[PDB]
This record gives sequence, structure tokens and C-alpha cells, in this order.
Amino acid sequence: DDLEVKEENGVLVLNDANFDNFVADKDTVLLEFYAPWCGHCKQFAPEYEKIANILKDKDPPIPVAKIDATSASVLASRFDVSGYPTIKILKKGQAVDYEGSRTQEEIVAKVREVSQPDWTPPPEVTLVLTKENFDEVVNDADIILVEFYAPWCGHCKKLAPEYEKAAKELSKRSPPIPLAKVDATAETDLAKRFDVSGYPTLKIFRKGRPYDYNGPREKYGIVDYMIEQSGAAAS
Ligand SMILES: [Cl-]
Ligand SMILES: [Zn+2]
Ligand SMILES: [Zn+2]
Repeated sequence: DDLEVKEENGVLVLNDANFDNFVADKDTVLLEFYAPWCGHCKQFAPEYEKIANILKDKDPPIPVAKIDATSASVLASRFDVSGYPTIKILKKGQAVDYEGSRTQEEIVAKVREVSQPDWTPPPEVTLVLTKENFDEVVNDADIILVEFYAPWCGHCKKLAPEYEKAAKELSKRSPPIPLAKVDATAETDLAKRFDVSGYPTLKIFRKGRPYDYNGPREKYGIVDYMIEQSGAAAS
């Protein structure tokens, strides 16, 4: 957890202590999460070094970094890293999953694609609420689940992906069931209104009235709770 960002063969070394300092002003960063004891990480290491050197030499350069997930537990938690090597591209501070091959040609091409100023992530099914539209959305929905989250909160990240997955399955229903989220650190006035004092905080709204959500936080369970609570008890 040293403050210094060292470079090892062209590749920056990031850890729980220096990660935010380093990435906060970078539009695009390539990340590798590895474990010291992983043979496949060791085999990939020279290829990742070649990638770092290719991306350093384009105009403008794109930083390439590695993280030891076994000692950077906070980061591995934030990025929901379970297996190695895991590659991610950080674009304006948000993680994009890389599921392709561990080759220079594919990784460099994808990095260059996401680095483009007009590149956008796939749109998400989950509704974004702010003080401007919160009431209009919530009051018109027969039932709606709302997650109040803080971007700074590490323990939350493990199941943030499950929430989007649940939202996608629930939107394909007749009638569709909406899931929404509220960034409580940005939306301080909504957070106070609903007495948000900790995270995650999930609330079900039924005809505009809030109820604490005490269901499960895994995809299948969120989907089932919501289906059953909407009036399909046998489903
Ligand atoms: Cl209606
Ligand atoms: Zn209506
Ligand atoms: Zn059920």
C-alpha cells in the first residue's frame, strides 16, 4: 500500500493506497488484476508489457497498470475480482469489462475503441432518479424498487451488477417492472427525505409509498420478490 506509483517494465503498479490518486484525472486506463501465485498471469506478463509499450507511444498516451488483487483487497472488492488475470478498462472513472482474448492485437484495438471521445457504454435498463424526476417516476409506478447508493462504498459493489441484471429481466415482462437508483451522495436532499443512513439502502415503492426492501440481493431473488410483490404470487 505504498503511495508511490512505481513502473515495472512499462507497467504501472497500483494498489489500494494510490489507485484513486492516479486514475482521477485519466480519461482511459487499462487495468490488470493478478495474483502472484497465478501461472496464467505470469505467462501473460510479457504480453501485457508489450501492450503498455504500444499504448505509451500513441498520441496521447494511455496508461497501463497492474494490481495485485491478493494485497489490494479493497480494489479487488470494488471491481468484483474473483479470478485472474482479470482485465478492465476504466473510461472516465467507470469500469468496462474486457472478456476477449489476452492478445496485444485485441486488447490494443478495444482500448483504442473505448478511448474515443464519443464512445459510450451499453445503456442500462435501471432508471436514474434525481430530485427533478424522482416523484414523477415513483408516483406513476404501481411498484418500483429503488436503490440509494454511495459511489464511495466498497462493500456495495459485489451485488451492484446483480441489480442491473435483475432490472434487465424485469423489463422484459408484461407489464414491465422498473428498477431505479439514486446516487445519495449527489442527491443529498432525496437521501435526507428517505432517512438514508447507511448502504446499501433499497426501498420498494407501492403506489408512491416507500417500504424497506428486505428481500435477497442476488439476481434471481430480486426478480422473484418483485414478481411476487407485483401481484403474481404463484410466479
Ligand atoms: Cl398508471
Ligand atoms: Zn399513470
Ligand atoms: Zn416466486
